[PDB]
Amino acid sequence: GILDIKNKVSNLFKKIK
Repeated sequence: GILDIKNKVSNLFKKIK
C-alpha cells in the first residue's frame, strides 16, 4: 500500500518533531 506507507511517512513527519 503506497498510500498507506506515505501516510506513515506523513505521521513520521510530525512524529519526528
